[PDB]
Amino acid sequence: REFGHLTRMRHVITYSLSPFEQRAFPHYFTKGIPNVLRRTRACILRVAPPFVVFYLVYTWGTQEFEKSKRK
Amino acid sequence: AGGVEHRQLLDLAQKHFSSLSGTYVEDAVPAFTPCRFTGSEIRHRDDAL
Repeated sequence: REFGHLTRMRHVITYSLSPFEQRAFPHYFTKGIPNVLRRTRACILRVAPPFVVFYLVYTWGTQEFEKSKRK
Repeated sequence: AGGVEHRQLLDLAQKHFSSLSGTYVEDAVPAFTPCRFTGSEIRHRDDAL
């Protein structure tokens, strides 16, 4: 797998600019937080509700162990 | 260039190239809008050539 042996492609053009013709940070916090808020609204409905099921077992699991030693 | 007289070429220029106006229309003379260089790249990929 070397570079001129990977695939076969036709009719595609690429334009690129030098690293010395570009400023370092084009859009940092005017575009940064509406892009992160898009990726947070997507994958927090798959990640977070499994971890609140651990929480309700933890808070119930140390409210039975502390009534297991008293009256 | 070649076998030519400069004198003869001048009168031929005088009788034929005289109706050309010498100044411009409204005299809004042109100015050079210069051109700058830019490091960059363009790639056209075509494996059938």
